[PDB]
Formats: sequence, C-alpha cells, structure tokens
Amino acid sequence: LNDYLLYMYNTRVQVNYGPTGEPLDFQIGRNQYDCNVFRADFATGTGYNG
Amino acid sequence: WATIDVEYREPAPYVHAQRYIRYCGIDSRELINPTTYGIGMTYHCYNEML
Amino acid sequence: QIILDLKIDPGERMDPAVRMVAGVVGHLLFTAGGRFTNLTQNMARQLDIA
Repeated sequence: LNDYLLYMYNTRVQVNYGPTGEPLDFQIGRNQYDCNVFRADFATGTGYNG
Repeated sequence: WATIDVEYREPAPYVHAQRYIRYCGIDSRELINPTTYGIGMTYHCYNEML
Repeated sequence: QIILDLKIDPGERMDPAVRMVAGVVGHLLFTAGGRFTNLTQNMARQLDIA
C-alpha cells in the first residue's frame, strides 16, 4: 500500500513524511489525511476490519 | 551549486554506508511515473542557466 | 449531470504541441464554476499547467 498511495499517475499531490522509515508513515493529500493508522497493530486492529 | 547533494538518513540495512545521494535536490522515495513526476520541479543550477 | 475527465495514456501527455493548445482551447469551451460544471476537479487542474 506504500507503493500504491505513492505511485501517482495523475497530478502529484503533496506528501509530508514522518520521522521514522516505516511504511505508511506519511500524511497524503491536500487536507493532509494521516496514513499511520492503516498499519497493522494486532493489539488493536488498526488498519483492517474489526 | 547551492543544493544538498548528500543527506544522511536513518540507519540503513548495511551500517557502513548510510548516505542518500540526491542529485539536484530530488528526494526520490516514491515510484516514478515518467509523465507526471517532473512537473513544476527545478533546482538552483538549472535556473541560473536559463 | 455528465462531467468529463482526461485520459491516462502517455504519448499525448508528453506531446508539448498538443498539450499547449489543449490548455488554451479548454478555457474557452467548458464551464467550471458558478452554477454548474462540465469539468472535474482533476481535469481543470491539468488545464492550468497546460
């Protein structure tokens, strides 16, 4: 998903990267939606269903 | 010319070479579509040649 | 009811002669404000860089 929300074949939107180097650590788009929540976290289930 | 060529990033898989070579100020982290990647992008040596 | 959006295919997006004329013509053909809209939010962006 980090290689899908960043392969922009339309006009490129802005992106602010996070401090770490983990995947999905950025804020994408004009309204700067946080993308950190879609990483897997098995104690809460933060990205997937549930 | 008046740019940041080399940027030292967080610890890399091989701990002896953890430098990032950015030719002409391009932080190439995402995948590249060759049509809409270089739109609206320039650097200091190329503007002072025009 | 029916809005329109540009294609993805390269070769025409890299052609500077087609891309320059299709920005000048597009501002005299479509309505993109006020009451209704023939364009998309994404298409009208590509006609300003043109």
